[PDB]
Amino acid sequence: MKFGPETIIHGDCIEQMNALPEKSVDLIFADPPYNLQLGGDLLRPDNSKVDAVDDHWDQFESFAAYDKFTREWLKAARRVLKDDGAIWVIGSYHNIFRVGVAVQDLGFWILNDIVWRKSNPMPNFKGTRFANAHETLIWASKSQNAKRYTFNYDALKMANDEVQMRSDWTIPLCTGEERIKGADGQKAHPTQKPEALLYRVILSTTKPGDVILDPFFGVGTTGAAAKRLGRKFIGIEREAEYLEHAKARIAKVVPIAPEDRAEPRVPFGTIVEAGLLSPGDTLYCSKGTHVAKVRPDGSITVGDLSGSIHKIGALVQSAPACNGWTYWHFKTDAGLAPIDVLRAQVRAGM
Amino acid sequence: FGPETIIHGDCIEQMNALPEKSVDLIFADPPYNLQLSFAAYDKFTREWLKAARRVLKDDGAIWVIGSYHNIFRVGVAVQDLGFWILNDIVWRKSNPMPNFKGTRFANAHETLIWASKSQNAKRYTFNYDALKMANDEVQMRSDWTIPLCTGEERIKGADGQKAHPTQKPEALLYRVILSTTKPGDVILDPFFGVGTTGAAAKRLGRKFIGIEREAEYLEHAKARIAKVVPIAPEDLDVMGSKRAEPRVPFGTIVEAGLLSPGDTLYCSKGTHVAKVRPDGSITVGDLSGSIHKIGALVQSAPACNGWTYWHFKTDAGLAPIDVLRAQVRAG
DNA sequence: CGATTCAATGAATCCCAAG
DNA sequence: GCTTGGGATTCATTGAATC
Ligand SMILES: Nc1ncnc2c1ncn2[C@@H]1O[C@H](C[C@@H](N)CC[C@H](N)C(=O)O)[C@@H](O)[C@H]1O
Ligand SMILES: Nc1ncnc2c1ncn2[C@@H]1O[C@H](C[C@@H](N)CC[C@H](N)C(=O)O)[C@@H](O)[C@H]1O
Repeated sequence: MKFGPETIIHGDCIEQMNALPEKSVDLIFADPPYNLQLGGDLLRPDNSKVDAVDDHWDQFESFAAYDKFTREWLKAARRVLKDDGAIWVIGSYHNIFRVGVAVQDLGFWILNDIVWRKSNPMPNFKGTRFANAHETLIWASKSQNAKRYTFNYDALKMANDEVQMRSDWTIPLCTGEERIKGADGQKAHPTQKPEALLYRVILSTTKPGDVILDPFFGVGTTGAAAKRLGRKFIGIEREAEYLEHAKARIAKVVPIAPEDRAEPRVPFGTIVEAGLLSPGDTLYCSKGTHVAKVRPDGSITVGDLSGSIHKIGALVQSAPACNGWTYWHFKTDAGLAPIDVLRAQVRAGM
Repeated sequence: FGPETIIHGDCIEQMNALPEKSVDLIFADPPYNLQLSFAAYDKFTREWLKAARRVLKDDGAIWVIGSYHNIFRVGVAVQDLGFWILNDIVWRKSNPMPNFKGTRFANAHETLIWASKSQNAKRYTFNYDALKMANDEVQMRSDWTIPLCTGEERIKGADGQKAHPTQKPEALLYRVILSTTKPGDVILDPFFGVGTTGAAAKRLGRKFIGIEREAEYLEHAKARIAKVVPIAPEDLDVMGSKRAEPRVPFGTIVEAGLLSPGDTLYCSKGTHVAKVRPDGSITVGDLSGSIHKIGALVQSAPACNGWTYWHFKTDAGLAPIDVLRAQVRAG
């Protein structure tokens, strides 16, 4: 009953949370199974198989079975949460809307939805959808009548900080050395979250010494980040082999003192989308002997051939490479000007 | 249907008046709160989505956009009513409004949901190659960076104030329409507002049907859409998918004369050789079949594209047989 | 050694036209 | 509607293998 700074519990999160005292934790971070509902095998363009999340703990018979599970552990989570505490839940489109409805139905007050913008997600291989390049976190206090939840706005110096105050966080996947390897040399856990995501949650909505509960502990990512930042934690996980890796990982964590951005692309298609050029407009060269027509997707046409400003600009000169930004010009009131001016105009607004 | 249709009234009553399976795409920006209780909003949400699904064609899709206040309500009703989510989209606002209150994170995004009408109707419009071109030749992702609707695009009312509190940017609808419709498709917007969907639809050569209950918003929408310069249809072409090129069976390459029975095909390294058959099959020793089944068998692969795998001898060296398919398509 | 080329992989609801 | 099989499809990053 008298826990230490690190507590790892083997069992089902509903049963184990119900055994904890009520109003006992300052923050809850939940990474529940998403119930991806995958049909079958997916192959990369080189015919190699994707190691998909097909584990038994992500299989649910239906939406209704997932909703009953969701409302059950959320109710147990709300019981052990302190009155001035908060909960974080993460998901993708497969589940985050069902989690969010259950969060609101149980009396939580959603303060923000936070987007985890993945810099290096697995792409869409067949060309059937947009690349699923993000996940969604929900940050909610225990009630809208709650006294005062924790939000370290003045401590983190977030006043007018254009990157900290944003509700979208650009963070890479958990790969490389941080990705814990199992006994077979492969990944130990299929859905391990990057520690950098947990750092932003912990440092913004907890104080040193606070108790963080993770009812889906996995390989102990919440615990490793809490211990490194001077927070106490309680982890619950059903799988014993994940807990073996979590215990060995956390024992190697050295607590630090917590007080201790790539260039974005500007596609030509964005300039046409913004209306700075219209589809059907004409692009000229420096002299005006070569012309191209703008298409709605940022491609351009010369004769019967179409393509990007760089491929077509290279074809119109019979040259290997070409920088279409400096080669193509658009008519203004003062004559021809390179489309690179419009690229700098959109770039300055980003 | 008509290129431009604007209807004054309630979206549930009006959508029920339309014929079934008549619209290709639905874009919905519902109000956050119901009347200017979650139970009331959930019933309203379930009613207009159910009415929208009936009007949608079997191969159509729906877009909804909201904030954290209501998007979970809408997302659950979308899934529950039989829609199948393809993506949720994050509109990252390039220039978000600053939040100096210091109590929450600054609202720098909104969420969109793109879903086909049902799960097993997997034929839906998605112009993958056009959007890849639009994203500098890397495939378009679920995170979109688009500025807020500001400047002269923000429709002003009398006395100079903003006319609509939740007017969406045209560039956002431009990417929606560019990606999930074709020229000629009809787009239904049951929450028209000041006509953002219509202005973008008219620009890209799409029909639209707008429904809005406030007459003051419809006067602004009509005047705004009238000033939209429509792009000529010959300028609405985008990059196409190779899945829609005229199929040239390999049996036609042999019957034409570009390859003869007895010719040998090679892999990239030249270690896998196959002989051409009269009917278009190829043989590797005792194995015989199509250029795709044999190409996969000779390298122990589940699948293979024989057009890029097999090569025929030319004056410059090994050239893929896809070169010969291009010659047939050139004529 | 450094520079250049391969190989691997990540929460994924991932084909579609012809008969 | 179903089945069949042609043939289309990948981004960022890490770390080893090769030159
Ligand atoms: N009912 C349950 N009680 C406890 N743990 C569960 C239960 N159901 C699923 N789990 C586990 O929850 C974990 C879900 C993971 N997404 C968590 C990974 C964790 N965030 C990490 O970074 O390592 C899986 O390891 C499941 O085994
Ligand atoms: N029941 C209803 N039927 C039709 N329109 C409604 C209804 N309820 C609210 N509306 C309107 O729907 C609009 C919701 C807006 N968010 C849409 C704005 C629109 N996307 C724009 O860019 O202008 C508001 O103008 C509402 O007045």
